[PDB]
Amino acid sequence: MTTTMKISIEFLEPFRMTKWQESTRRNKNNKEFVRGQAFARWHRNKKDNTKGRPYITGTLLRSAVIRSAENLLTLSDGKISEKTCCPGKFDTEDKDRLLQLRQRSTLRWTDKNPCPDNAETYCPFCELLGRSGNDWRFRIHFGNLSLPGKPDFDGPKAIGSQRVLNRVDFKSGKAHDFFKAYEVDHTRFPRFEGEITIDNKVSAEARKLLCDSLKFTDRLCGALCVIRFNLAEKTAEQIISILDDNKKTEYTRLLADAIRSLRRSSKLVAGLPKDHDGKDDHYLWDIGKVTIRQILTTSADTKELKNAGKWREFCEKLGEALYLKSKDMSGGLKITRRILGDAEFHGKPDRLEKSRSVSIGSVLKETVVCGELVAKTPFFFGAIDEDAKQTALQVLLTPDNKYRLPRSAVRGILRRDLQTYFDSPCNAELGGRPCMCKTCRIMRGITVMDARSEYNAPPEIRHRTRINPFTGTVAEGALFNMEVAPEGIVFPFQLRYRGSEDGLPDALKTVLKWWAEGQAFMSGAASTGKGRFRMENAKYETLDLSDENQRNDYLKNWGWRDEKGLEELKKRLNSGLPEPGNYRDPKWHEINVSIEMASPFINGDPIRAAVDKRGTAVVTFVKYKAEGEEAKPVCAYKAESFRGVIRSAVARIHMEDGVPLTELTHSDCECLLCQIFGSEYEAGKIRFEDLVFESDPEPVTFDHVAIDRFTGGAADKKKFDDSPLPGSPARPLMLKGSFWIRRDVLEDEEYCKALGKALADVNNGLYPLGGKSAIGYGQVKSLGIKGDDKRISRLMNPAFDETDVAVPEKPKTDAEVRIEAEKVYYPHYFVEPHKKVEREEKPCGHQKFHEGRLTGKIRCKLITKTPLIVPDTSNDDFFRPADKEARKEKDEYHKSYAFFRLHKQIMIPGSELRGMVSSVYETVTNSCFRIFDETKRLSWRMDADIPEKARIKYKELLRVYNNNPQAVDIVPVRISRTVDDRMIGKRMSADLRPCHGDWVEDGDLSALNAYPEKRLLLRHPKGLCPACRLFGTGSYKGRVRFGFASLENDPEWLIPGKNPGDPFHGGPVMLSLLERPRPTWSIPGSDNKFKVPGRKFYVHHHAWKTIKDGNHPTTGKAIEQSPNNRTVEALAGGNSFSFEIAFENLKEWELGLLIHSLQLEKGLAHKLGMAKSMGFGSVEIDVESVRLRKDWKQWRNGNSEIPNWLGKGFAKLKEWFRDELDFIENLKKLLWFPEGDQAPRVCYPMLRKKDDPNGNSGYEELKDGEFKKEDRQKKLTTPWTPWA
Amino acid sequence: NPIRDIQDRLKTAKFDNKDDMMNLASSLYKYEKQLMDSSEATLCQQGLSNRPNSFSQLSQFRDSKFWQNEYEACKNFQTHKERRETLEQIIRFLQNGAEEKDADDLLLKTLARAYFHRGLLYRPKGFSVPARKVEAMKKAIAYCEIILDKNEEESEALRIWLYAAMELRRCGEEYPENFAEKLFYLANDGFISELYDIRLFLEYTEREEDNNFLDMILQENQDRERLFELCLYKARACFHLNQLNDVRIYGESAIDNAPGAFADPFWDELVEFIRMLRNKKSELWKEIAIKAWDKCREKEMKVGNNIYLSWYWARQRELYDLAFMAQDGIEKKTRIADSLKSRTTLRIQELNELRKDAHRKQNRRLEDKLDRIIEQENEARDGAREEIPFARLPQNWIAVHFYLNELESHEGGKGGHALIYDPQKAEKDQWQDKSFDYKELHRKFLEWQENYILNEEGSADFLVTLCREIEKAMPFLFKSEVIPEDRPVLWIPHGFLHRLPLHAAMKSGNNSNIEIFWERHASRYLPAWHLFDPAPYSREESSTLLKNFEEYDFQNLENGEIEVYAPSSPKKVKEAIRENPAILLLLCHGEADMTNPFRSCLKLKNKDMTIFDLLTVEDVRLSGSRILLGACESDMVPPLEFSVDEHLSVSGAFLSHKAGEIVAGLWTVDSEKVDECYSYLVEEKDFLRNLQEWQMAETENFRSENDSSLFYKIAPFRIIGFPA
RNA sequence: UUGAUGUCACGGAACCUUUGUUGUCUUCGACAUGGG
Ligand SMILES: [Zn+2]
Ligand SMILES: [Zn+2]
Ligand SMILES: [Zn+2]
Ligand SMILES: [Zn+2]
Repeated sequence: MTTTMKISIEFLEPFRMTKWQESTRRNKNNKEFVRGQAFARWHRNKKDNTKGRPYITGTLLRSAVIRSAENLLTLSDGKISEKTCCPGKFDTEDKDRLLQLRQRSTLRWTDKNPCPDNAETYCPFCELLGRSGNDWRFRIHFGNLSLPGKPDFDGPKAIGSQRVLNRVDFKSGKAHDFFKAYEVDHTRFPRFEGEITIDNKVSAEARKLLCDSLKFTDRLCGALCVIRFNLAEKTAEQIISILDDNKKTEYTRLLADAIRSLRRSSKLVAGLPKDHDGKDDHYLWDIGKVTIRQILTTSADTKELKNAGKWREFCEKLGEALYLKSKDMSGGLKITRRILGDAEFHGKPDRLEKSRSVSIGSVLKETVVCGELVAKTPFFFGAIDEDAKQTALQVLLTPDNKYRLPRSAVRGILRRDLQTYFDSPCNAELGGRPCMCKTCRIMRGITVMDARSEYNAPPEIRHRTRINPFTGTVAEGALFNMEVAPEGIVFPFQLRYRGSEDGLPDALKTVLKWWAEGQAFMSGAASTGKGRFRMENAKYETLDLSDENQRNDYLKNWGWRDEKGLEELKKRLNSGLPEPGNYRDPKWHEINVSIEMASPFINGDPIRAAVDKRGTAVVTFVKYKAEGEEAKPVCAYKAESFRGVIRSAVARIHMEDGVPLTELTHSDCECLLCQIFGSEYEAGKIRFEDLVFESDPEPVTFDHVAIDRFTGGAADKKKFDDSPLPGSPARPLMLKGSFWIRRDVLEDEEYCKALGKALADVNNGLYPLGGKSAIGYGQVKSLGIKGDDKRISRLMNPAFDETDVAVPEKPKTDAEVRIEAEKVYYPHYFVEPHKKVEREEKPCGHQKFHEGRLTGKIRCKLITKTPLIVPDTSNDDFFRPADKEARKEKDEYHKSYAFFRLHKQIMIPGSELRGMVSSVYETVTNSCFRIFDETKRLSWRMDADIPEKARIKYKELLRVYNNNPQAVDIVPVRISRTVDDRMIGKRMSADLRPCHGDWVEDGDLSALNAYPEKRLLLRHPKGLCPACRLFGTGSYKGRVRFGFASLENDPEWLIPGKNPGDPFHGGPVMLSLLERPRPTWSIPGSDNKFKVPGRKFYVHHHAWKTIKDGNHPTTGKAIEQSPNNRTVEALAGGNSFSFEIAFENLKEWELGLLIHSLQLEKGLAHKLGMAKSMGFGSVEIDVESVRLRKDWKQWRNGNSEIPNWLGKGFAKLKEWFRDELDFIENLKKLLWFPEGDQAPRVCYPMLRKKDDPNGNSGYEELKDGEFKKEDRQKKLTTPWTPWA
Repeated sequence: NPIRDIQDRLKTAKFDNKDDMMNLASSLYKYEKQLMDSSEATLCQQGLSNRPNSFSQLSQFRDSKFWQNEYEACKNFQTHKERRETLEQIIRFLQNGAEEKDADDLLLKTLARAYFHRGLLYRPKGFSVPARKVEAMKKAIAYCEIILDKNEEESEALRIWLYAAMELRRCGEEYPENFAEKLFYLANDGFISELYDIRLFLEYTEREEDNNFLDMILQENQDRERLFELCLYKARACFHLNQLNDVRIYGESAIDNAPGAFADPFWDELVEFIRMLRNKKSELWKEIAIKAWDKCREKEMKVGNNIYLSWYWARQRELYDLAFMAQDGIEKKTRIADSLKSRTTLRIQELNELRKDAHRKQNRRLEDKLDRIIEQENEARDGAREEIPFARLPQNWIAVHFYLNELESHEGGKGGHALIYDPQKAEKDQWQDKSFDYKELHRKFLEWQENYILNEEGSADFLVTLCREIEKAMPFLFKSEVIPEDRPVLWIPHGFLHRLPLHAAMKSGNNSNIEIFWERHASRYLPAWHLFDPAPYSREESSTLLKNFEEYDFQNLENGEIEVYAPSSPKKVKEAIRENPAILLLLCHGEADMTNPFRSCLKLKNKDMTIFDLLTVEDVRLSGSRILLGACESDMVPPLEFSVDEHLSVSGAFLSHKAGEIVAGLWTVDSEKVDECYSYLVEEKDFLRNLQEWQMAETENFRSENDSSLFYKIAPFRIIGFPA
């Protein structure tokens, strides 16, 4: 007869479960089955279907109970209720019928032989083993444990999620194999229930030993335990159909990522950016004339998606759908994942292992440590879900979306840090008797708790790219993305150590001290700063389980494992960690970085630019910081980008047997980069965190516009605003942060030299930070380093200079112009180019500083010869009086601008100066027209005295009729428009068109937009002309950088200003109508002989005097306020600016013609800024010094070499054009500045003779003489030809 | 370069010819691949001429690759790193397409070869096979089975499938299913396409005795690059025909020409050939095993006169076991056993660690790490010391040589052997071969070792029990007919026997009369017989004590006629061994490195000193110096893993510098009795007798109550070396 | 839905490797219209 005991297990952590196996494979030869015996099992309800439920075997519970009983007997010296136990018996014949054999050593408490195998009076431990009693009858029986009520589920994936578990090589830092298990969350499935049944002859002492062993058992199935006695699918295909119908599926990827970004809040849908001028015509969201904007805003108002959890799920699914569609729009040439990431390896136990017995003794104590782990940087515990594929790298979350800090990762980093303390790796073999080394014995005592955050907002996405070292652009198809958890999250931390020494081992005291000091590097992606924690609020206590009174109190309370017990235990933990005896310094040093930038800064984020209300086309990266439940944004400079900059600075200046390190593949590689920065075969030894700005700056918008080289007007390019952080000489941006460097690197002088040289060149300003360095952003003024003990910064002393020779005098010009005071000239003329354009197929590569080529800086002063306008277009209502409060109703109004200022400092953007100098350099070298509206189609009025060709011409006619600003072959009306058969690109010589241009032939090139060789139809057969080689293209980074210009003196204004007490603001001048250029004037007709004339330049003259008097230049009547005029704040002549140009890998003839284009000659000047034709904008530039990089440590003065460079530039021009060099003298004759008594008028004609009180001809009369269609191009291409 | 090619394929191409179509398609593919790879070709900045015509023909082409990737990696005039890169590119370009709904055969067949060949190239990482390799072979099989499902006798897919299956067998996996069926189809295919196939027809012959193919194997032409393998295959074919004289001739010809690198599969196939002849109970295996052993003696000397290094090979131990069993002469058995001793075996991971340290010291042993040529020997697929006479032992001694034969043990026999040499007997009676079973002795050692690691002196009872197992396993140690009564014994152990106190073996006897071995004979130890090189002692008065051991004050050593340094640094250690002291005492801690013995180190005051550092010291003058060691010698040795493990330690480093004789402990020694013991030996510098006097003095205290705790303190000390 | 004299699986960090970069002057004068 028997009696029964009810049992239940309560799990405190996610427990592990093994895969189902067919009944034949459930045998000792199947490695996957044997390795899973310690886990929970899945019961298929019926063989051929996954429907089932989990369960735990009683055989597993018995094995744990026996292990507990051995431990309790050794503490009590083998006596239970003052009755004695023998060692037990653990060996059988016919070992082959056992599925598993004991690897571990059995404990001993006595030396006596065990009971005979056919006796009657067995001791209590032999009753628990079932040798007492020994169809089959059980003396104590353990049943299986099941979920209460035996519910069923359709499969394991309903219960839990399968997860990859690593094994990392200590020496390499890389994992070479892994295994998998299902993790089942305890909050969903806390309890399992079962029963134990006992025969009535079992002794009372055996019953006590059983109950104590159950209470002492603290783990099962890999978890700590206590034992007690649809819309997203519809919306996707809807959007896909809309995006296809409108023929804009090139944006599917961007839409997918931008919509997925809306997980953060439904309130973002109301804030999506609008078009310029503020209309709902944005190029993404207003596709569909319903718009995607309407589809999302109606999804947002839907009650089924008003719950934040359901909005998140909606966005995730819709993003996945759009992404899975988006791939088909491209060739799909490669799989992006890399090779054999599939090596599942299961440890094999050794059947042949030898039996052993060990004493351990009665001394046994348990130390509890409690605290928190606080994320000091973003962190990444990688867990990919194969059912989600939009993100390449994904982070581990609980089923209810709280962030998780796994048990498995905490153990893995303890074992790593213990091997670091002892400075001795383990060969971490699987199987066989336990490893007896000093680290493994500590880990065998340790216990840690799986933990989760309370914070549960969705992760951030960070995008990453790869740079093509030769071209300086992104590599083809290199974009990839990653999820990260925010910094500031707090996890509960609890560790327990059970062992024989008093308190913790000294190695563990030290490792916990490293964690408390802030060096708990715990997550993946460490090389880019992820996963650094500090252990905080630590408290500890030791329990003496050898004491019978404390042991029984420990058993009574289940060791205070559950939450009720734990709060009672935390009342009597001592504060602070114990100090170690043999303290050892940690393996990583913190190096502190300080960077100063006197220029704007941008580190772009395209997805944010799409979602953000601000609407500018490029915006800075911002990162979110968790504090409590809130997430707050911060502007930062990414760890990834900063790592990339420093890595390339080292790479470009080192070699591996004559090959630059930028040119290697770095696979199976052991070079200097791989030794420091790591490889795909080993971890790196330097870790970069994010840098952040102090004083909390705010973005500012800058607008830009491309200028057509023919017409001089805007080129209607795709809008390209940016929103950098503002910095200037009076208000530098201060970047601060740290990177961590391993101790064995600082101890190596060969690595300190490599880093020292690279950081020296960053400090020299050769490596700007972020984007748009071409126009003056990201200029580093200094880089400071602390914490190296001067082992790195000893190489970073400033290079200073070599010599103090002065710059030569610029030559006097030989240009001449015969002005006649009675005559009138035209405001602009065209330079007609030479027929030959010198092109090269393969430019200079960016991957190293080439020998025989120059790298350095030019410093310049700019001086105004004529009043200058450079407007601050951020506010076009500047001069409205304050008393006219808040007049704004979408009326239209007279616009008014201030001069450009940044932090209240008067400046000129570098984008202006680059374009101004580029235009002259393009002309001096006879380059192509870099900017040109080659797909424009001209038209003319008819004189009063079907093929798809006819359709495109007619629809051109229809639009020009509709969009006429002056309104009150197939033709709809008897006298009408004539539309050109050809694009305007066909009216220009094919060698003068842009090297990388638009498609201008017949047939739609969009047929090929999925295939990569399309780009070859758009490129010239012979390569890049000189200007595109120097200033660059969208496929090739340029070699010159232009900085902002700063005013030197206190301002001198054109008009004295409204407040006499303030010298820093000027008064308004009101301008005449600035109006569109007209190519129909200079290309007079449809005839093929009318080709494009040349490059427009505006002449120098003093009509600005008439305008400050308030009179119109042509007809001297007063200028009148209207919504078509502008008012502006203008600087006077005599103001002086300074600015700097950086250059890299130039030839001597390139630098010669660049200095020539800046400097020109005495008697010549440039045109800068607004209102050129009205006289404004004349400036002169003088070179102040040239400084050259010899190497990383030596810079030298280049002033003495300028005469040589100029000579070689002119020699190059003679080599190309062989004195057929007229286009230069025509240029210089338009750059000529009038001298002394000379005063050309200069102005446009009036529309009619009688409209002009001066009586000059006017256009209607001028077209009938001296500017007839046959003569007009010759007039306009001859500088200073008079029209009256 | 590539853009110009595309232009040519458009000047001359019409698509009613498939050669024009193919040559155009190839040019576009090679263009677009290196656009992804970011080569220098990305600086080619030009475009296509004749824009409207080029647009027309390209759009026609797209309105209307395995052929390329087949061609790459046919070139193999390049290193193993370069082979690895090209194979991986083939995989990551073709893996994307082979998973299509119905992929082409040549796409599948090319990718299968890339996975197979890439699998061969994986560098080992431990005692197990790398998991990446086994996965790669299973991937290769998977793609072949797509081709073989649609065509049951595609010869190339069949041969790739079989090649991968054989490698799985080499890795220790089981054969796949249908292995016999696929091998039968190969026997129906019926011809040797490459020499790499002949092993399949031999597998078929062995499984089915269908001898028809053996004539082809013998008839094959000899003008081949890897003839040593061909002779082994001819030898196997010639065995199945029962032509045993030519089996002998081909077998010896194969071994004589054998490759120098164990990574070549020849060495594994040779051992299986020997083991196959044995299990068929031929007599040829004995001769071939002995010849193979004689060839396997290939090694490196490190600095230090007596220390050697070798690369790891998994079946070397099996070959030496076979050669030992083949040889009948006891004197020649000893030379086989002696060949294993005092030699480290490292993997290509740790060989690189030594290469770095040699570089750090700017030492030309760095060039001896051309042994990493072994990495370029993985692929057969391409088809690419003085012997010390035993007569030098002085006649008043006895020498005992141990060998532990694991194969003979696991086959159930008595695999432990003690080869005893007596120099006084007639020339045919000098050698005895006494055999014993060490399984229970090994278990009792591991049982002591764990109790020692957890409790130190608490393990004394397990030590006492272990010392009785030495006698129970070796009763002949207490027989006068094997070890005559008075003569000193020289021990040359093997494996875990190095860890045992052989000099302290206990005979139980009558319950009142326990007897210990050191009461009968004096003892000395040598790691191996080839270290035997006697010399006189140093002719100096200097005695030096180097200490970094703050736990204790050696009041009897430090207050005497000694040059005492209480703290010490590696520079002082280096300096002292350049003065050739009469006696040198070194009392400090040390730590082991389980993975790489040479990186085990001594703990000096501010800087650790490795075994590598100690061996490589320049200008050392230490010949004939007597040396005594503290805890470092015991602590620089890891816990044992296998019965035949042997681990280098500081005692072996000093002996490489020709030190006279060395006193050290087998386990951690009590400082208070180090203080007494070493003082006595310093005062009376005849170590061999004075250590026995000390042990026989203390054994009187042991006999009073048989305290194991006292036996634990006096047993560990032993003498290593053999001076004149 | 376990099988019993033998389960160190708290025996195993999803780890390692990749600059959102590149190219663009916030510029500016000749018409409009259909008849007869
Ligand atoms: Zn019992
Ligand atoms: Zn270990
Ligand atoms: Zn490298
Ligand atoms: Zn160009």
